[PDB]
Amino acid sequence: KAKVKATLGEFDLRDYRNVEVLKRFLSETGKILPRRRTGLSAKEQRILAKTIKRARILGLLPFTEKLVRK
Amino acid sequence: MRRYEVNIVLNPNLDQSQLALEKEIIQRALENYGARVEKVEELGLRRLAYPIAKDPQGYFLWYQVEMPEDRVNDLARELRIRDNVRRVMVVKSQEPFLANA
Amino acid sequence: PITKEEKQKVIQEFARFPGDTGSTEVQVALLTLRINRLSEHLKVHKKDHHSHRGLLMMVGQRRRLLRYLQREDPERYRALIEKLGIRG
Amino acid sequence: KRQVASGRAYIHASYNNTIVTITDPDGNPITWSSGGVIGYKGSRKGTPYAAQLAALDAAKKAMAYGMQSVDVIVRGTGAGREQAIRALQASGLQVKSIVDDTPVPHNGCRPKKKFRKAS
RNA sequence: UGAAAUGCGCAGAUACCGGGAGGAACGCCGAUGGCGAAGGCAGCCACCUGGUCCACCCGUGACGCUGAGGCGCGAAAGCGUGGGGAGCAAACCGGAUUAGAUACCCGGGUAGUCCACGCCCUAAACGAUGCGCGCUAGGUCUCUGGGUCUCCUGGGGGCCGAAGCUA
Ligand SMILES: NC[C@@H]1O[C@H](O[C@H]2[C@@H](O)[C@H](O[C@@H]3[C@@H](O)[C@H](N)C[C@H](N)[C@H]3O[C@H]3O[C@H](CO)[C@@H](O)[C@H](O)[C@H]3N)O[C@@H]2CO)[C@H](N)[C@@H](O)[C@@H]1O
Ligand SMILES: [Mg+2]
Ligand SMILES: [Mg+2]
Ligand SMILES: [Mg+2]
Ligand SMILES: [Mg+2]
Ligand SMILES: [Mg+2]
Ligand SMILES: [Mg+2]
Ligand SMILES: [Mg+2]
Ligand SMILES: [Mg+2]
Ligand SMILES: [Mg+2]
Ligand SMILES: [Mg+2]
Ligand SMILES: [Mg+2]
Ligand SMILES: [Mg+2]
Ligand SMILES: [Mg+2]
Repeated sequence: KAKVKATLGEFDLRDYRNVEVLKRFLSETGKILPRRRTGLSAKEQRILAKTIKRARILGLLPFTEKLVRK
Repeated sequence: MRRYEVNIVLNPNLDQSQLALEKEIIQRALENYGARVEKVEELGLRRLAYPIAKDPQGYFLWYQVEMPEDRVNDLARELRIRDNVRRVMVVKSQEPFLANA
Repeated sequence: PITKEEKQKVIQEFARFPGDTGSTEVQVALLTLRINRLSEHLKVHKKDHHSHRGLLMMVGQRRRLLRYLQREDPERYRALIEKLGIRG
Repeated sequence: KRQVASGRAYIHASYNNTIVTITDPDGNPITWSSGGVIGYKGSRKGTPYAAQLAALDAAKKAMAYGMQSVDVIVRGTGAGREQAIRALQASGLQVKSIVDDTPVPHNGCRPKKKFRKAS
């Protein structure tokens, strides 16, 4: 569909507290989205996943969700 | 000293009595390990993505700090002895990598 | 680690003249520094075999430099190794 | 027995059987059925038709407790699955939501030989 | 499970919710990707630590390459001592299948798989390709530096291919 990167302005993707931003990079099942979807550079996507994994331990982001209407 | 970032998550059902007592048991430990405290933040209450310690929310501290590296694990050990202290995550500071200019 | 104040101090402390950053005497000096940090680290971390290779390379490269020196200037050789305490 | 007007339908599709269990909205089971509880035994419990009948049986037993609507929650892939769902929907019993909640390791325990195959 | 049976279940199993213990492994990210000399390395954090790339062209002044032997590393399985043991599982105990079935399938299950220390030193340890250096068209995709950032210039991973080589 349309890339998640393209729907945002600047943002520090080292920022493991900005759950508002971070959360659009997760799927409806709280799974880290692949680059095909996130629209990221390899290097960026590496840094992302790292800080997504931080948010998660902080309690700020989900490790999982359940799929609604299936 | 390296520059670090100390996230603490607290029990969301506290009152000035303990909350403020915790916050200084913290200051004592931070100080007692050599932690100068630059910036500090406190968004405080917030909705967790999954329950921590049976409870659906958490109270969020965040401290920027400079301090001696040979102790930073020791400090972290001390912080979580406490019971209303639920998550401690000490993290090296980092230049903000940004995206989309 | 080895911070550049620590390191600069070791370059001054040797260095034939002001500005000598390369050269046998300095190079051996720096290597001797790291070898010692890294010998210290493995005294505890017996299992850290990967690091231990690093050591072998450093050691050989140092031994290689000193071979060179002792051949060119047998004096400032005896001076260097005495000043650092080694290779006996 | 008690009157509960809505609660959960928990479908457990597996390649060997669908088992449908119905509960109050706190998760305590009211009734339950399976391919075995219907006539079937052995390989036939696996069928989608077995699924329909169990879904329907367990929905009937549940309307005996005056059940009106359910939150559906599916787990496992299995022949009977969308069939078990389609049953509930068309059973009188009203289906508020449907939710896949199939449990999955964040790779953890070694599988049995049969389920390693992806090795 | 092809179909079954052994097996577990009215000492109440299965499915469902709540609490607790433990062991082991880290899903998405994840790649045609990265790192390491090889073996090999994957949740997150901190400390300790090895390698390596680019820019400046500042320093030393051939200090280089290779390397019998030596020394060290060396997947799995295996061994010793002591822990640990959730799941999996040689052997083994059963159920099927079969003409038979010391197997393939199902149900159990010990060593082991896990940790520490000490052994073992093997492999389709494979790129089945010794290390180092110079030289000889390009095109295309990718990881990672620098620039005057359309394009240029390093380092690394692929694909097609000049000259040439090859049974
Ligand atoms: N995950 C921990 C790390 O693993 C390494 O080794 C340690 C651990 O992995 C290893 O296992 C620990 C053990 O500490 C402890 N006594 C029992 C505990 N169950 C184990 O836990 C750990 O290993 C197992 C392996 O799956 C799992 O629990 C989990 O992956 C991990 N938490 O034992 C080692 C020390 O007891 C490194 N030594 C170190 O970086 C750190 O302990
Ligand atoms: Mg069956
Ligand atoms: Mg439970
Ligand atoms: Mg390999
Ligand atoms: Mg020069
Ligand atoms: Mg000169
Ligand atoms: Mg070995
Ligand atoms: Mg082994
Ligand atoms: Mg043993
Ligand atoms: Mg048998
Ligand atoms: Mg078996
Ligand atoms: Mg078993
Ligand atoms: Mg090749
Ligand atoms: Mg190239």
